[PDB]
Amino acid sequence: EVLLLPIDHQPANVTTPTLDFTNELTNWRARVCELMKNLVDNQRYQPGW
Amino acid sequence: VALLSGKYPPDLVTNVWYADAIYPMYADTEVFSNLQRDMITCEAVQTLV
Amino acid sequence: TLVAQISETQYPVDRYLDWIPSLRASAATAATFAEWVNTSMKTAFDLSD
Repeated sequence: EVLLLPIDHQPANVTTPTLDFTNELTNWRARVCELMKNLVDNQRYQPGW
Repeated sequence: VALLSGKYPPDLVTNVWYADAIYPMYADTEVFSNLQRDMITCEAVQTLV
Repeated sequence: TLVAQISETQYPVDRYLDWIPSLRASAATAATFAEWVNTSMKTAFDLSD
């Protein structure tokens, strides 16, 4: 009587804020973007620019 | 791209939308025919052995 | 002030129109409503930019 899923699920509600970091997928996007800042913040890894 | 650009219709009601989707879908259902076919398949293999 | 009457915000405000029925509003609904407010004020004060 079960159907497995590869992600987490929650009850349906259309009044959910867009920037809700409780959401796993939204949180994933924020974490990746934050890392890319640290990579290009001090120009340590980008000579020749 | 699909993960970064998605939007609902500005006037959406879940009850209305899914009522109009299930009815055409369930009208042409074939589970009842499929159940009868499954009986024959199991009945046949036991005859073979 | 107007958006807070159809959604939930962080600003204190009084509500005088709740007996009038309304739908559950998503981000798409709020964006569409705000466009009409923006257009109305532009016409009133004769602005094109």
